Amino acid sequence: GAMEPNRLIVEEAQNDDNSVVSLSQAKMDELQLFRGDTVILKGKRRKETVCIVLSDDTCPDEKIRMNRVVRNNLCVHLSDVVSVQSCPDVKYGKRVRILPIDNLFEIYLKPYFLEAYRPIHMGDNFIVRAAMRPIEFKVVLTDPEPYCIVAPETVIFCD
Amino acid sequence: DKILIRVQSAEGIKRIEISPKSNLKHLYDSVQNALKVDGFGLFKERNFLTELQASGSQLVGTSLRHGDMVYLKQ
Repeated sequence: GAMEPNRLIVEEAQNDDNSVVSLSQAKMDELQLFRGDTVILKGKRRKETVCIVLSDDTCPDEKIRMNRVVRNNLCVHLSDVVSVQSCPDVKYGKRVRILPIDNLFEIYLKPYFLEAYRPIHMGDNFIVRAAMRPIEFKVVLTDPEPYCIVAPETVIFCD
Repeated sequence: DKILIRVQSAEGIKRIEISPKSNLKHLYDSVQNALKVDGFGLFKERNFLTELQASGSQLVGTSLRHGDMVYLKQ
């Protein structure tokens, strides 16, 4: 593995959730991360994104499991290396602007976010698989910046 | 000796290190000193049903374990 405890080798997620990263409990014990912690991840090209960390009983200690959405936000591939750190200041979003890349609230964004307390980071792309067609969105703006929780009080501007 | 209690608020997740043999009031006092808040309650769940009582003498360690998260309601 990495010679630094908080650098982990990227592996495919078992749980397809854009908001989640999984570590072994032993790694979490080592880094003092806890179930449901918001974490800041750092990949290539100076990219960062925020996820929720959960234990995974089959994840090798030196590996981190995340889906393609998260990998893409970090500009890494499977078997690349990312760092993970607790991120204590992910405030509840007041207002965020989220736009489709290349109805939207009702069909895609609302059910995606509803009661899920997802962290999002400005510059994030994410895919929502709903109705009859998948749609990829970009996080254009958050208030506060540069990341926040999409909470029940949050207002989404998507048009 | 000390354990970690995580406090979720709209400002984020604040880590509180506290002796499990301390009382719940001390937890409340600790949170007050660490945060810019007015009248708040601390709850066991995000939906705010089970309120933690501002003690003294219900011990931190009887209701909470190392790494537990509680939820702040203003």
